[PDB]
Amino acid sequence: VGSLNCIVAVSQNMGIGKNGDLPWPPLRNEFRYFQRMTTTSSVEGKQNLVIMGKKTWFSIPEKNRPLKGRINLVLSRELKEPPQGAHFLSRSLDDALKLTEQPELANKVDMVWIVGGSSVYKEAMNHPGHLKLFVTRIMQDFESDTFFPEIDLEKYKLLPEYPGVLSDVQEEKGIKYKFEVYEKND
Ligand SMILES: NC(=O)C1=CN([C@@H]2O[C@H](COP(=O)(O)OP(=O)(O)OC[C@H]3O[C@@H](n4cnc5c(N)ncnc54)[C@H](OP(=O)(O)O)[C@@H]3O)[C@@H](O)[C@H]2O)C=CC1
Ligand SMILES: COc1ccccc1/C(=C/c1coc2nc(N)nc(N)c12)C1CC1
Repeated sequence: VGSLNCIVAVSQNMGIGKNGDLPWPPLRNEFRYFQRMTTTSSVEGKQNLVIMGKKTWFSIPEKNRPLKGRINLVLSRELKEPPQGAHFLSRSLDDALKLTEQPELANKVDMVWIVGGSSVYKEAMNHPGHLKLFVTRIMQDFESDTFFPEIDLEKYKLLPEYPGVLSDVQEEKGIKYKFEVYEKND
């Protein structure tokens, strides 16, 4: 298996969701960037794996489930099998990463992408080893009820450039945002 990564878009007040949707209006090209980053695999004959919590899975409209061209794994202790449209179910992040090493996936998975929500990001961000965060800073406050965990900059280094990531300020629907990549290795 290849690298472990988290990807998120977050407002200035650290918001990532409100009432199971976006705190902000849809940002079409920001979403395109999410699709591109999570779908594109460096390794021939492999797909990337996305790992998400149960609330995040059900926040994807029923017609957009699963995220196409990626292997979709949901984290839940309540569910007894993968939800309709999902491919895998694990009871913990540790278990999901272990699964990625089993016969069924060990040869099929390139990058792994944690795509929410707050508790899955927090566990991933605190997991020892090499990990990158791809963070879109939406540069306005938006009312939220779910928040991105603290990024400890003693460990996470903001990279000065990254291939395939635009470095200038973006704007859609009057909302400015910018892309960042952070890397730790501990
Ligand atoms: N980039 C962005 O702005 C993103 C925004 N979002 C937003 O965030 C919100 C949803 O996120 P959030 O509320 O945090 O919820 P989660 O997706 O993380 O879902 C929480 C549920 O998933 C399960 N879960 C989470 N972590 C684990 C774990 N380690 N092991 C097993 N099960 C786990 C639990 O389910 P159970 O009870 O079944 O055990 C828990 O109740 C929405 O607003 C959505 O729009 C989501 C992703 C990205
Ligand atoms: C309601 O949100 C969606 C609806 C349909 C399909 C995918 C999504 C998702 C989006 C983003 C997750 O991390 C993200 N990170 C970035 N920078 N942007 C995003 N847009 C997501 C998350 C998985 C539920």
